[PDB]
Amino acid sequence: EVETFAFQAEIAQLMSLIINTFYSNKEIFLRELISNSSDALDKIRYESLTDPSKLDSGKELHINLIPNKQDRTLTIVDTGIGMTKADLINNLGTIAKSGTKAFMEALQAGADISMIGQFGVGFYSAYLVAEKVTVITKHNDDEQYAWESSAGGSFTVRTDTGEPMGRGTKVILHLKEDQTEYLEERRIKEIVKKHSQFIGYPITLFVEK
Ligand SMILES: NC(=O)c1ccc2c(c1)CCCO2
Repeated sequence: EVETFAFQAEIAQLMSLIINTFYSNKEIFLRELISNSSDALDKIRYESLTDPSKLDSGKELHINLIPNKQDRTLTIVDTGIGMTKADLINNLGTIAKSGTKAFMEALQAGADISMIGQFGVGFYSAYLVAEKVTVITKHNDDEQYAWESSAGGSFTVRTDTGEPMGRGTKVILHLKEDQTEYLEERRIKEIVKKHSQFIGYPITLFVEK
């Protein structure tokens, strides 16, 4: 059973801007997703200090980067706090509305797209390089869900029947045809070293084949 939702108009406008604006420095998408993963890992780690059972779904706190040239996907996996169905449908878009407005005014005042993370909407930088984004997520308090959007104003949510994750978030970037450089090991290593060198969780870059 697949549910289809409309983005809020302001979020649809942000995604169109990200997709349509000429902006060569696309590699910052990875910094934003890794930073999002680090934030999610901070949250479950802090919650586990007063409720150790919150780690019954997985003790390991890490980030995995998985390229797949056959599928042309780059997957960012973390074992963070995960995301509820209400997060996917309502809560994140509510917070994103005010950050999008602030980001919009900042851009007209001279800011650039690489500053997107300062406004809490860095996730949408994924559409700098991805024609479609699939998000698999599991929060301790909810079921495992699959969120998906190719932009165009709508997204879907379904219960995920795939491999159980235990806890966390998997962001699957279906890359645009001219953005396959982000499947190369040397390119990903360069970006992580440049932008994410002090993340306080192990980042493992998987090797292809
Ligand atoms: N607004 C945000 O910062 C955000 C983050 C993650 C995320 C979404 C939105 C949409 C659902 C899938 O995952």
